[PDB]
Amino acid sequence: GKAFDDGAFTGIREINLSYNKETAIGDFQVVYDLNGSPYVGQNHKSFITGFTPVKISLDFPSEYIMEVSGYTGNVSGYVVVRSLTFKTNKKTYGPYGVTSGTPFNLPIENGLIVGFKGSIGYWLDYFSMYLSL
Amino acid sequence: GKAFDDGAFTGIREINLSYNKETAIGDFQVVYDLNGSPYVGQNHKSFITGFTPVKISLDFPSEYIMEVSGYTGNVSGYVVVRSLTFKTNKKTYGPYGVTSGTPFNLPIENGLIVGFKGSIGYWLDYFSMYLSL
Amino acid sequence: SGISQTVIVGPWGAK
Amino acid sequence: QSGISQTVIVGPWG
Repeated sequence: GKAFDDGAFTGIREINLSYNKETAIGDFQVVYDLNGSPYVGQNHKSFITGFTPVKISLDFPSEYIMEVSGYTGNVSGYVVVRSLTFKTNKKTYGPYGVTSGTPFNLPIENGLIVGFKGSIGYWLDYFSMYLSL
Repeated sequence: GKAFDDGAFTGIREINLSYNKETAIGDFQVVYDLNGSPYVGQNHKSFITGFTPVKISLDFPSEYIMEVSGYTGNVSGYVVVRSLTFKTNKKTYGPYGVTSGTPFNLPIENGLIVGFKGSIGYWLDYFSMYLSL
Repeated sequence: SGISQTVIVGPWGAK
Repeated sequence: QSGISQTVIVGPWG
């Protein structure tokens, strides 16, 4: 994969990812907030194409993510994030992708996702999240 | 079970828990750090006996937890925390309990777990972690 | 408020 | 101690 690191911001306005039912999560791009202004994140794209895009447009600032979850599993020899789900105080978005493999979830009692990092190759290999008050 | 919330502190010196190799996590108690003094957290006790105690004595401050992971799953028809694993920068302690049900893990790239809260009945029902830089 | 705040992740276990 | 500010980071998952 190519490693990426957005760094930390003020909050999240919008998530653009893509997925394929057959396989896994492909691309990932976040529109962050930065001191009350949108800041368009780097678009982190798969080595391959053919994915179905989605846009998760949050009602910022009153809408925020409370839990990220998904599944990891093996696609054509690659251990990757095969689906993602984003739960806010308002709604659930997803699951996007194949919901088979090993589960993971990050639930949040207090604080905000302010940043994403990871690695994307043919699919999303892994990711981490920056957390702040 | 009975809710506890130890609050937030400066770091962790020692974890004292009990577990049964056929059921779940039982007792849970933590010696935190608080500005350089040991802070003896209250002993959060299971309603029942028959568990095996373990003392996780960390070499604070050079040694600290990097990942908490474990499994949640059914025991006598409650969803409980069935096993825990504490991996520090120096070694792995656990798994303690039964490694069955739904995996979960909280890896940490940056920051420190500084506090625990949750709920213990016959077993550890659920828990959360306070994080700080 | 004068109460200090901390990031909390969780809970894991019973809903 | 550097001029770069820091943040809590959890992960990775994958």
